[PDB]
Amino acid sequence: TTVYLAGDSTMAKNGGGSGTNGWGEYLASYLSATVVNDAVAGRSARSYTREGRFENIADVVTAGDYVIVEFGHNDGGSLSTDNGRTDCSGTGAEVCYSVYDGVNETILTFPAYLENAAKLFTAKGAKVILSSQTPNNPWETGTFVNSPTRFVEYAELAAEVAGVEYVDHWSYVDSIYETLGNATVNSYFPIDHTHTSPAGAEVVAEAFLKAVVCTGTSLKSVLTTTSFEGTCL
Ligand SMILES: *[C@@H]1O[C@H](CO)[C@@H](O[C@@H]2O[C@H](CO)[C@@H](O[C@@H]3O[C@H](CO[C@H]4O[C@H](CO[C@H]5O[C@H](CO)[C@@H](O)[C@H](O)[C@@H]5O)[C@@H](O)[C@H](O[C@H]5O[C@H](CO)[C@@H](O)[C@H](O)[C@@H]5O)[C@@H]4O)[C@@H](O)[C@H](O)[C@@H]3O)[C@H](O)[C@H]2NC(C)=O)[C@H](O)[C@H]1NC(C)=O
Ligand SMILES: *[C@@H]1O[C@H](CO)[C@@H](O)[C@H](O)[C@H]1NC(C)=O
Repeated sequence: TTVYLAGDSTMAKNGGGSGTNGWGEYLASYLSATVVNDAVAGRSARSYTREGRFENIADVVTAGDYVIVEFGHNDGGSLSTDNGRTDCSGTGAEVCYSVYDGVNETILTFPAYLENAAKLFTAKGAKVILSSQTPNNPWETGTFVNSPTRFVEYAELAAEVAGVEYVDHWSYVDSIYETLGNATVNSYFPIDHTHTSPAGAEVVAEAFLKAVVCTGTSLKSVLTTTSFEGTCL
């Protein structure tokens, strides 16, 4: 069995650079399956699609493999100054057009990109898990702020529409960050409020697996242990 990971610098090998790392690098130790980390820094649901990276997973995924998809950090902003990452606003079948990189691009909503990827994989027999984005440092200001982005609820919506599994990685990470406290969580964010140090990436991976165990996600079948701190939500 293979587990394919799709996401951004919060998941990817080498993180956002400068000594940071992504949570996907800490998962294989806890799974009896092979992990393929196809996350890449800087990507959004839009740009991951445009670059053919969902298609590349589709080519190689087979029945019974898992695909975990987690976007949101790079999906906001303004199409008026199109950075190639921002999705069209909305939750459904809305379309936006913008010239980017020499093309008048057709741009979908965040849920539509995820639903489309999910359909591709599901029709081949893969088990798709959509996961909400991780939080930026919720202790940046010295007290704890739980401020989910719109992309958290959008991932849940996309899973419901596509008929696949949802894991609320956001909430499980923010729950453990609240309990770890100001000093420790700030130490996970060495250069900015997004990219985690190796210790933080490990915590973030553990929180994904806590969510899986607590929610009963299908991936539980390949987990090697359930010994993770925190509580079920
Ligand atoms: C929540 O946890 C926080 C993190 O643990 C904790 O904040 C830390 O508190 C300790 C104790 O007071 C401070 O340690 C003291 O630091 C001063 C020197 O401080 C100044 O220099 C540091 C280092 O600057 C260099 O490195 C950083 C990081 O790479 C660069 O950004 C920077 O450009 C330099 O190269 C700097 O981090 C400090 O900055 C904080 O403070 C200034 C205002 O004073 C803010 O403007 C800034 O946003 C930031 O908050 C500061 O410029 C040293 O003289 C002492 O001996 C002692 O070592 C840590 O500085 C402080 N760290 C941070 C990240 O804040 C919070 O207190 C805690 N919050 C709550 C409400 O409890
Ligand atoms: C981009 O394509 C759309 C769809 O055909 C069109 O409405 C829009 O005018 C095009 N944009 C540019 C700036 O011409």
